[PDB]
Amino acid sequence: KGAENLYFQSMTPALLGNLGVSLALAFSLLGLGLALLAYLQGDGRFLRGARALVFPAFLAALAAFLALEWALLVHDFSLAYVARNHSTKDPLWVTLVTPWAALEGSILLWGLLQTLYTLLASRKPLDPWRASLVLAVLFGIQVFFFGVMATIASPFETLQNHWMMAVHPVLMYLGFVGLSVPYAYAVAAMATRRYQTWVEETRWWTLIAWGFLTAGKVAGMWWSYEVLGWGGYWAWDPVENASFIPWLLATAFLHTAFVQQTRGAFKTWNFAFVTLAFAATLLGTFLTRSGPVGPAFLGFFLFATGLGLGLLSRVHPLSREGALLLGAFFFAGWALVVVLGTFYPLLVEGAPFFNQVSAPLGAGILLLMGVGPLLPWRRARGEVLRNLLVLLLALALGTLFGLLRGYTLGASFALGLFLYNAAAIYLLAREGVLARWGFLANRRRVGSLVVHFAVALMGLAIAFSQTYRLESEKTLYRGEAWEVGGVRMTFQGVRALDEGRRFAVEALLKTDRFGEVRPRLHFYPQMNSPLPAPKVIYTPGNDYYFLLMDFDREKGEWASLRLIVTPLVFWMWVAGGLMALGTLYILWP
Ligand SMILES: CCCCCCCCCCCCCCCCCCCC(=O)O[C@H](COC(=O)CCCCCCCCCCCCCC)COP(=O)(O)OCCN
Ligand SMILES: CCCCCCCCCCCCCCCCCCCC(=O)O[C@H](COC(=O)CCCCCCCCCCCCCC)COP(=O)(O)OCCN
Ligand SMILES: CCCCCCCCCCCCCCCCCCCC(=O)O[C@H](COC(=O)CCCCCCCCCCCCCC)COP(=O)(O)OCCN
Ligand SMILES: CCCCCCCCCCCCCCCCCCCC(=O)O[C@H](COC(=O)CCCCCCCCCCCCCC)COP(=O)(O)OCCN
Ligand code: HEM
Ligand SMILES: CCCCCCCCCCCCO[C@@H]1O[C@H](CO)[C@@H](O[C@H]2O[C@H](CO)[C@@H](O)[C@H](O)[C@H]2O)[C@H](O)[C@H]1O
Ligand SMILES: CCCCCCCCCCCCO[C@@H]1O[C@H](CO)[C@@H](O[C@H]2O[C@H](CO)[C@@H](O)[C@H](O)[C@H]2O)[C@H](O)[C@H]1O
Repeated sequence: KGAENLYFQSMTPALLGNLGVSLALAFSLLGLGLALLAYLQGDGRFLRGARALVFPAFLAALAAFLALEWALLVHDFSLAYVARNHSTKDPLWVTLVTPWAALEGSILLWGLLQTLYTLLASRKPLDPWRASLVLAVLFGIQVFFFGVMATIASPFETLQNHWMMAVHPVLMYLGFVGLSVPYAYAVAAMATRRYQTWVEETRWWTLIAWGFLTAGKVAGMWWSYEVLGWGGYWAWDPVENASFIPWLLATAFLHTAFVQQTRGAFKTWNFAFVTLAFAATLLGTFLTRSGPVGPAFLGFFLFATGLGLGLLSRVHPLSREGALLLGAFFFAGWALVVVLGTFYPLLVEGAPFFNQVSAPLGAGILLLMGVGPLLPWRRARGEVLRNLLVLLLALALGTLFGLLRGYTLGASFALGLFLYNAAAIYLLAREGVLARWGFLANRRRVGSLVVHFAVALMGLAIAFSQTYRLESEKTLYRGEAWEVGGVRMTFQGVRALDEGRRFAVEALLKTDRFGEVRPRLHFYPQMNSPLPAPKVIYTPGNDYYFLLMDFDREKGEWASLRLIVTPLVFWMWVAGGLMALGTLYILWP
């Protein structure tokens, strides 16, 4: 005897993914080390090395993600993540969106999109001092994700019915990694002492990151109204408005970046806003719609904010700059009030607060958005071209045009604000196209105008739906109450339908002539979760309107109903569509 008998360890998805996250951690660790030596002692052979490791770090990250997709497709049940997330396992589209379903797979997809964005920024045309430092901080973020994926929270150990629970996560993860690369440049810029050049080289990641943020927030609104179906587009609970804080700051930052992009002004506020917006997007992406991983993310957040504002610490009035800076102050003040209100029950040792703070601040940004671009750059005082009458005229028109109907001073003043805003969009377009010719060539101005108008339409829609909504909860056998809000319904039974994993039950209703005839709102005894009854609502859109139909409890042989009535919520989503087809127009169609 005495001749050894070797075996392989057979190549699982498990050890492919383990070599994936470990090899990615190794590549990103030595990328952070070679980038830091490249800044400190100034040698070119280390800025070559950190730029050499961007492609292998992303490749090992892709190996780990494709190992998780591999395991989810081959129906290996030995790993903990797949055995706990193939308790919703069968269809093809949900097996490909299970690799970010719970926590560990989602931080794998998060670190993957980080590595992809670092790869796409690694071919930078950037001078080597802050090239070494952007690689240092971006490899640090990758090292945090794969460290927090490797020592804690590993995917490779041993629920619903809608697709937006797939695509609302990635929309923010993309958004975060977009706001990664300006922040990197900023923490580079304040250390490389070149304070203006950083934001005009990084501008498209800032716009695209904010576009992914705005599509995420509007998509979460639509999904919470129509598919999660608790009769509302917005929640002020500490999970939901925590994805409202980053979107606010990434908006203020977008406007300040544009100012210095065109003027070299507020580089101080730009550094502040990209640091605050980036760490905000971190803590918003960690705590979206869903132990000791929270401590690691809290330490990472503290590190990010402390680093950016520490390096900023070591380093006109009535104009378009003043209007944009006051608007960015309004955005930052709004995020400040939402954070200061969220922790105001925490730090002592509701929805009326947030609504009553949001309506004046929303009125202020909807006013400033109209008045700002109609101002010239760096003016002393508003004495010459006071065009502000006709805007005020439109403003005044809308208020009386609403006040001479039912509309309360909130709703009628919001009508005045939208009419003032469409007036400003026309005044901007008229004073733009008068140069004579295709104004559509100037993609920033015309796409921004479409985007500005789209928010204008949402301010009207939100104030009209917030003011004018009625809910009624009834219980009908073949009727108890029939007319609510313009159409009379009646009860016609329950059906049972089996489509799968969930059994569905029905309330079939009836309406006359052009009232929506025979509708069918839904309910699930959904077997997978602790036998709960969640609803999915049915809703007719109308020419002025949206009508939401709810089940509440379907009882044993008689059932209940809820019907809520809101105005202009469909026009809120046509405004969301207008924002999508405008921010795409800032890019190339
Ligand atoms: C010019 C600017 C350039 C700057 C670029 C540099 C960037 C560097 C990268 C930044 C990363 C920041 C990471 C800070 C987070 C640390 C937070 C610690 C978390 C923690 O202690 O968790 C506890 C222990 O868990 C545990 O059991 C241990 C968990 C440890 C997780 C750590 C994850 C590793 C992340 C990699 C960090 C980077 C390393 C540096 C190369 C909780 O549990 P408990 O004990 O309280 O339970 C209670 C029972 N009593
Ligand atoms: C319903 C599902 C929802 C899924 C949403 C998917 C989003 C659609 C993606 C469309 C684009 C995909 C194909 C185009 C490939 C383009 C890659 C290069 C992009 C690029 O070069 O842009 C740089 C910026 O990068 C950037 O700003 C970031 C580029 C990243 C593109 C978006 C990545 C999406 C990844 C999602 C994968 C899952 C989809 C699988 C079906 C330019 O910068 P610059 O240097 O020129 O600026 C200089 C300033 N002076
Ligand atoms: C699946 C759901 C996703 C919905 C998206 C709907 C539209 C899908 C297709 C988008 C195609 C847009 C054009 C893609 C071109 C990719 C090729 C790269 C070309 C390139 O590098 O040019 C850049 C354009 O930005 C870019 O690279 C554009 C990247 C494309 C992603 C942009 C979408 C994010 C914003 C819209 C939000 C809606 C998302 C809804 C989920 C920079 O320009 P430059 O070099 O000329 O700069 C200097 C001037 N000074
Ligand atoms: C200088 C030369 C002289 C010119 C003259 C100067 C005149 C200045 C005029 C400017 C005055 C600004 C006044 C703004 C008041 C807010 C009106 C809208 C409020 C509203 O929505 O209706 C409320 C009820 O809505 C509700 O119950 C829930 C509302 C939820 C908040 C609404 C969110 C709106 C956000 C809009 C989004 C904008 C786009 C964001 C990107 C009314 O109820 P109330 O009377 O009880 O209120 C009392 C709070 N103290
Ligand atoms: C605080 C009030 C606001 C003011 C004064 C304002 C002003 C401006 C200005 C001057 C521009 C440059 C193009 C132009 O001159 O039209 C611009 C661009 C833009 N704005 Fe606004 N804005 C405001 C609020 C908002 C809001 C609420 C949104 C969100 C819908 C928004 C989204 C955008 C976008 C996406 C661009 C294009 C930026 C680019 O990629 O170049 N702004 N804004
Ligand atoms: C482009 C992005 C811009 C986004 C702008 C949005 C900022 C302002 C947010 C306004 C919306 C807040 O609206 C919020 O809606 C929810 C859900 O409908 C309301 O919640 C409501 O739901 C229940 C449902 O039973 C009702 O019985 C109850 O009377 C009421 O509280 C909140 O009380 C209100 O605060
Ligand atoms: C010198 C003053 C200058 C300001 C000019 C104001 C113009 C005058 C506008 C008054 C017209 C509004 O008239 C009003 O209309 C509708 C029609 O049913 C009803 O509507 C009323 O209901 C609600 C009840 O909460 C009020 O909040 C609302 O503001 C009001 O419009 C009132 O019964 C009637 O008083």
